[PDB]
Amino acid sequence: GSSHHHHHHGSRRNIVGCRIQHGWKEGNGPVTQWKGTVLDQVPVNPSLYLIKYDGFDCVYGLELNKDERVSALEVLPDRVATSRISDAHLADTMIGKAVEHMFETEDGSKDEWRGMVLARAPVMNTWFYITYEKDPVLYMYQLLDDYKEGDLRIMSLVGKQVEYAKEDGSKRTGMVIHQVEAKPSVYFIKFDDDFHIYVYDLV
Amino acid sequence: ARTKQTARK
Ligand SMILES: [Cl-]
Ligand SMILES: [Cl-]
Ligand SMILES: [Mg+2]
Repeated sequence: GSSHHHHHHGSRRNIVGCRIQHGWKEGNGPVTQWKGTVLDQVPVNPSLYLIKYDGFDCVYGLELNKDERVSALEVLPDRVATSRISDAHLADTMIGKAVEHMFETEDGSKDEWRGMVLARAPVMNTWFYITYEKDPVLYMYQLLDDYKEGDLRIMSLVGKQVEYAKEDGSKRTGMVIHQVEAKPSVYFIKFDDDFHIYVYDLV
Repeated sequence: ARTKQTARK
C-alpha cells in the first residue's frame, strides 16, 4: 500500500517482480478474487502497474495502491524463479516479428490469428508480450511451446494523450505509456476506464 | 493448440 508520511509524503514497497493477491469490486457486483505477478511500473505514471493474473491471458494495467475497486491487497514473499530460457537465441530473434498464431475453437477447427511478438515479458521471462491485428490488446503466452508444437509460424510519443473515435460517436481518451523497443512506431496505450493495455502503430 | 478465452468487460 501507499503509507502516509504524512501530509505531502507517502512511501511504498517496490512490488515489481512480486506475487500479489487482492479482491476486486465489480461495479455493483460481487467481489472477485485475483492472483498474479507484477511485471512493471510505468515511468510516465508510477502508480500504474502492469499485471499478469494466473489463468488470464491479457496483461492488465491497474493503479494497485489507489484504485478503490482493489481490496485486501496482499504482497506475497513468494520468489518468482528467474529461469534461464530454453533457447535465448530463438526467443530473442522472435521479437519484433509478425506471426501466425494458431488457436482452436470449441468446434475443434483451426483458428489462425495474425499477430506481432513485441517483447519478452519482464519478470516472467519465458513468457512473451504479443498482440493481434484483429485484437489489439496486450497478451502474454509461453510462445516457445506454441512454436515447437507448430502452432506459431514466423514471418517518442510516450506521455502524449490520445483520443479514439468510438463507434457510438463517443471519444475515448488515453495516454501513451510505452514505446516498443524492437519497434519504436508501436506503443502501449492505457485508456481511462479500461484496464486493458492497447497496442497500436502510431505511424 | 490453445483455446481462446472469454474475458471480463
Ligand atoms: Cl487474423
Ligand atoms: Cl519493449
Ligand atoms: Mg489469416
